[PDB]
Amino acid sequence: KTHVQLSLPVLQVRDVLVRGFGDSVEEVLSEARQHLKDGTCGLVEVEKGVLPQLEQPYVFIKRSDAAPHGHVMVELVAELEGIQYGRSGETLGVLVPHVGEIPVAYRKVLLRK
Repeated sequence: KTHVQLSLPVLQVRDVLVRGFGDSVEEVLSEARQHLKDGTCGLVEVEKGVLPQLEQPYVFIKRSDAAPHGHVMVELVAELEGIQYGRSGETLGVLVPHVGEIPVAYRKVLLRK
């Protein structure tokens, strides 16, 4: 399928144990997609002081359209040293590995895969 319904656990930035997906734009997009498929991906909501506590390159989920079955359609955009790789809508948050942190909420997304 071109899209997959996922329910992403929303993590507090200070709980996150693995603060990014890797060392290059291509690697972090690759690893983010793998962890989304494997159910091992968390979401951190972006606010003042969040991104400097995570590791670049960043992987965002961004709204791709204006929401089937409650799932916002999203796609992945990476960021490294202020340059973004991809073009999309509003940020829903920054993706990180999930290694068993307790979430505060879930974000229902339809991921363009």
